[PDB]
Amino acid sequence: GSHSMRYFFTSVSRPGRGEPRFIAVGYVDDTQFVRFDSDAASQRMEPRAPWIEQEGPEYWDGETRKVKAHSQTHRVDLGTLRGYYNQSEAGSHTVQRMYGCDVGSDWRFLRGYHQYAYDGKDYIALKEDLRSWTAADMAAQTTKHKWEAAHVAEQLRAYLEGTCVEWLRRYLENGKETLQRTDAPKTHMTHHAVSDHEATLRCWALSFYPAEITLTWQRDGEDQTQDTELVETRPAGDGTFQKWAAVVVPSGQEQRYTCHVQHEGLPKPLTLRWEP
Amino acid sequence: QLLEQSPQFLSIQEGENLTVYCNSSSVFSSLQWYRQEPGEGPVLLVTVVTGGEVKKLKRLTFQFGDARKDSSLHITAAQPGDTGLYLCAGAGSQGNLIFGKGTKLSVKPNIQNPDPAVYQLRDSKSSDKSVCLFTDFDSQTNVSQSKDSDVYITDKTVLDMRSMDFKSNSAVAWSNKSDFACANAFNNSIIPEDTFFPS
Amino acid sequence: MIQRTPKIQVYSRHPAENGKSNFLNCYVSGFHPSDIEVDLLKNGERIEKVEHSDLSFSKDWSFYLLYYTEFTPTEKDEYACRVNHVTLSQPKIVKWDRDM
Amino acid sequence: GITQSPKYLFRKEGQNVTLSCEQNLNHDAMYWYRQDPGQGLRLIYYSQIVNDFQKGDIAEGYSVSREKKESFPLTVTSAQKNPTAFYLCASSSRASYEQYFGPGTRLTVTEDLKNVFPPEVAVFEPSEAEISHTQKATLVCLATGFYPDHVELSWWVNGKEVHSGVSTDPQPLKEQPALNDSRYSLSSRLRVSATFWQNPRNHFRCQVQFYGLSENDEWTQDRAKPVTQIVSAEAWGRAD
Amino acid sequence: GILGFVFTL
Repeated sequence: GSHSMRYFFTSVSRPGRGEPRFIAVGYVDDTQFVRFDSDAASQRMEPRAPWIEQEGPEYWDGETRKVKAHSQTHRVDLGTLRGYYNQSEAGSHTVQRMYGCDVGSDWRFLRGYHQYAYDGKDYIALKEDLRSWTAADMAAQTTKHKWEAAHVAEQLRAYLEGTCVEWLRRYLENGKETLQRTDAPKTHMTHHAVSDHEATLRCWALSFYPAEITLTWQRDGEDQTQDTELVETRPAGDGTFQKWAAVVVPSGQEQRYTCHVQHEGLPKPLTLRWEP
Repeated sequence: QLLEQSPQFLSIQEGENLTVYCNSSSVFSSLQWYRQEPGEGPVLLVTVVTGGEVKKLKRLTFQFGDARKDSSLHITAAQPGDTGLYLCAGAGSQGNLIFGKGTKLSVKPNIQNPDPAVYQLRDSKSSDKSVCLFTDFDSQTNVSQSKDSDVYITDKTVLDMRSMDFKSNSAVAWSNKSDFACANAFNNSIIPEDTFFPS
Repeated sequence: MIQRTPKIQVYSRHPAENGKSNFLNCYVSGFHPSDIEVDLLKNGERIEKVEHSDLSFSKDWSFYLLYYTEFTPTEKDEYACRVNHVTLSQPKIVKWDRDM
Repeated sequence: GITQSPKYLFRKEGQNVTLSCEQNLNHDAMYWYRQDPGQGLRLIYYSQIVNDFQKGDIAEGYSVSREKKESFPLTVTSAQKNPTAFYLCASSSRASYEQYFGPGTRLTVTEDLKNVFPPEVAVFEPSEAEISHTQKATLVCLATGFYPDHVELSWWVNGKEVHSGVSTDPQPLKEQPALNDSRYSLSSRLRVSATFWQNPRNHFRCQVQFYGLSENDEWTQDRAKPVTQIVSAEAWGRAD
Repeated sequence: GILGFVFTL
């Protein structure tokens, strides 16, 4: 099936006088493989998975050099934005940045990304054509006119369609023993009473890879979002994930309901119910 | 990334039309051309971006190849103000410009009436002391350098009398050596058989 | 300024079994700004061997982190997560519910 | 704009020297290059953003800094034993985009300050044979004996600088080619009509600006110290 | 691997 590579950058200011902090992390699908942190001792890009550790010293020195340059760019950007928005130097402010590529079953280019946020909200994004920009307001219009005149979009599109996709195919081959695996969920059901007319059923999915899943409730016909409480997919911490879906039903009809599980590790989609 | 320029050297005549080349195996997102005179800052002439685009500046016409892997620079009715080193450059992935090593162009005046001659000039504020001057020869004549470490021979330069509308090549030779004669000064080069040597 | 309170979930890595080694987790997510305090508690007292994941974010810009520690469940032991952020007036406790 | 100073610099072997580069163009990125005679550009060091720099292709024995957006100084250390060169600085609005170049600096490194010499200058009058053969008259200027080759030559007629009828050699000649710090010679020509040269009211002058020793440098030799100075020679028209 | 070129907003 399909695969992806992503980098995430966070840059935060402090009152004074106080120096700003910078963090970068990288991911192949749902597996983190590197990090950088300006507050840390090493001042190096560092490994976070065992397959990246087989890159030699030329690889490590080049990622470190490139990330320090990134970090000084976003230091300047914090002061620029407080100027565009007429703010003071007494607060704390946040810039974020994400870029990367998707590939298909064939391992060929599918989609690319490159976008920013200031204080929570969208600032400027590259569109899916990889040719034009979305500016969210008057300040970000200044950023757009500056990047159009210096031809930033053309150089970004080359990276995203070529280089980016080549790093990802290399990482998939080197990390084959773990990156290519797909783990099917181990499933079960729980039941607690609340009162005499209603009780909570809960459908459980455990130990799957990757994170992508769908869990939907039905009764006789199809979908309902009536107290259909579902929680965000969470990491188990050993490289697999977990999820639950739960509905509160009229007590007595606890046999007309069916839970549905869709995962790419499953040979066939799963339907299960509660037995008396 | 690598850019390769061809030819390395081109020497042509005033009023000729010409094209010079820049090539790669890989694609460039933006490409520039510059002109440089020796001992001077290069002057930016153009930036090109779209595959297939044409731009014109003064007597110059620039073309970007459709796949974005090459570019050409064309001069129409070349003039001695076009003489110099022409350099192509493109956006590098590590935050710089990738440069080619260049094409060095000379544009030569047309000498309508060549009058090859060697003359002797005397020092103004001195007794003794003099130079020998080879002047008025055509633009295909080669001036060699000396077999002697005791004799000094310059390369040729072009001079322009603007109000009379007239141009000429010349070289200069001199020596302290005591037998030195303008008659034998230019003996090492291939010199016109009908060169005027004043009696 | 767009601020967001954290979502909070407490659970274990593998199904809980009594006397068998395991890990206790607190997942915090969906919050903004990034400054956040998280403690895990045993019978009401701070546990002092806690680690967390590197700071990362979702498609919508909000932040997420995973705090974790090694533990052995028993019958009488009670476990919790304590969290503070700029959007909360006082810290906030969520309890570990072992059928969860 | 973007500026480098000075145009010409001169030092002894073993002396660290720092070259200037400033711009008020509002650009983020700055670059340094070295260039040898009849050769191409070679990238030394570069800087994509204030407070960060990285090495080019020939970085050994050089260093840089970038504490401010406007300025990018280059230090030539007791580098490699290759410091004599033409140095060029350039700036772009963002890294990888079109560069604008400063005017350039010539540095020459010497074995010994006793090698420094100013030019002597002489004008040679037009031959009679040329005048009757062409109805034209060529004067020749010679500047000889100078090291380093850091000079500017100009012609003056009746108090006014001329460029019409002039050609100066593009490069000097070495006097002793076998010697590392050889002295240099340079020629120029001025061509006028024969009626202009025959007017005894016409006054001609060859002027050479030389760049040499400073007030900082010692001079313990018996000959006059080779400082920055102008050296001239002249002629007046002559009737027949 | 990450981008080799950087630019200000």
